[PDB]
Amino acid sequence: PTHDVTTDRSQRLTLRFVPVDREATTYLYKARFTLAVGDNRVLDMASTYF
Amino acid sequence: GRYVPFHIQVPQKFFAIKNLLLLPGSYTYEWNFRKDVNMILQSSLGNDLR
Amino acid sequence: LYPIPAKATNVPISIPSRNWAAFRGWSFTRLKTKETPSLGSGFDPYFVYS
Amino acid sequence: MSKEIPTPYMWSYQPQMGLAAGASQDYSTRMNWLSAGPSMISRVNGVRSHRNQILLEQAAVTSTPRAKLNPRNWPSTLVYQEIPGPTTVLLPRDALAEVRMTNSGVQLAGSSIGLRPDGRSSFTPNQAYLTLQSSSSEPRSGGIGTLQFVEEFVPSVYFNPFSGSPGLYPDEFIPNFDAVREAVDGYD
Amino acid sequence: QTAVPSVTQKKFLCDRVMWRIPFSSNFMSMGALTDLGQNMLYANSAHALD
Amino acid sequence: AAAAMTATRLASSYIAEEKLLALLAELEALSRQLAALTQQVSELREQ
Amino acid sequence: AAAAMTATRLASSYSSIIAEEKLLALLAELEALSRQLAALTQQVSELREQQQQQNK
Repeated sequence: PTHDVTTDRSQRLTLRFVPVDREATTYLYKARFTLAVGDNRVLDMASTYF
Repeated sequence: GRYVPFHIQVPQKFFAIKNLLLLPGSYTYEWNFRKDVNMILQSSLGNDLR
Repeated sequence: LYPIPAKATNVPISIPSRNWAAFRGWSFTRLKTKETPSLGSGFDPYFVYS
Repeated sequence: MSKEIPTPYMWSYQPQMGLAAGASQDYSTRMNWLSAGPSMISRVNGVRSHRNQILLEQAAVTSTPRAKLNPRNWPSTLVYQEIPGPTTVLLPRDALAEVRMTNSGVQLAGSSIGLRPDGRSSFTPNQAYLTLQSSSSEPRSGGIGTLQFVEEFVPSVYFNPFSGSPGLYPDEFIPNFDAVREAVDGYD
Repeated sequence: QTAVPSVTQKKFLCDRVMWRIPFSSNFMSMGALTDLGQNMLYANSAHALD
Repeated sequence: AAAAMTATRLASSYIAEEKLLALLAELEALSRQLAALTQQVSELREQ
Repeated sequence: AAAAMTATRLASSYSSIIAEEKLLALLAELEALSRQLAALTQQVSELREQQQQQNK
């Protein structure tokens, strides 16, 4: 297929989100991200390894 | 040997978002890891690791 | 997990009244206690197995 | 030989399957007239005769007439269908213009209906409207919800309850009855 | 030719399996929602198993 | 610093009801064997 | 800081008898059972010595 299986607007392929904060307790390590899928993009949740 | 730097991946296992299809937006994905040595390391002999 | 003491032979269990609206079956197996942490809390200072 | 003022049969809701599960006399709300004189009893009956009179009017006004009460499956014409309006999409890009622009060297950055009126981009005065159907392909027919259960299943007054033709006894008033098999079932 | 009287002792051994007791009439799995998972006795009343 | 923060985890880590029923079960199993001792003695009398 | 926090997290950190007469009563029967088991063994043993002496 040629018409509408891929885009041309020079967009990334494999994003990477740094943690927005962290705790690092004695026996925990909480990390909060701001995972933000932009408009005109339906990401997934299966391909989101840490 | 001891003193082994690591670069593990740790995929996502929770059933509700294991293969969710995330529409565009801005989310706050965050998680809580376990720093306990006895739990995240498997020994063979079974020795207490902690 | 229903505990069974040392050298005990029977495990009497019970459930008070409930609806079994869409029950689907059972499954069971006995686990040695030192090989089972208490996930109901955070890190527990008795799990010494590895 | 019933009293002419029977207690209404309340229907209990089985939320999962979506059908009513049996019935039983209203044994919660009752007036303990056993210590009243003959004068108050005449008023108590007037109250209970007033209740049964309402439930007969409410059932006629609201509930859907049917051959057998508590059917095992409702047709797709009697279950409340959620029908939302068609959705419209303002298509962001243009397929042809972006192809022609890209092939020339420029690098960009940032059967329902093919409506094409004339975010946006400066190199094309073209926009596309996509009007889609937003409702299910087929209507649902499994079981009634809750806002409809309270409408199709107002309590039923039973006059002279068990009188003649045991085949005409309302067996729906049994929690573990089975309509299709016409027999009470259960492993217990 | 100089054997001795003996007594056998059979014993089986399986691991990695969890015993299963399905909740159907014939124990087969002809569907996800069992045959007894829509039986009018279980679906419309509250019992209490032991 | 790790030596200090790890030893904290290191230092952190550290009725007879069903006993009776277990013993009672064993006696009942044993008692059945003593019951089977009857036919052994009876068969002795023959021949 | 490590010290103060340590506490909220650590915070909230984690005998029967049976009637003596019944056990004494049960222990009595086992004593009687042992005596009769011992008594039977003597007769069986004495029975065997009888037969082997007959062979002699």
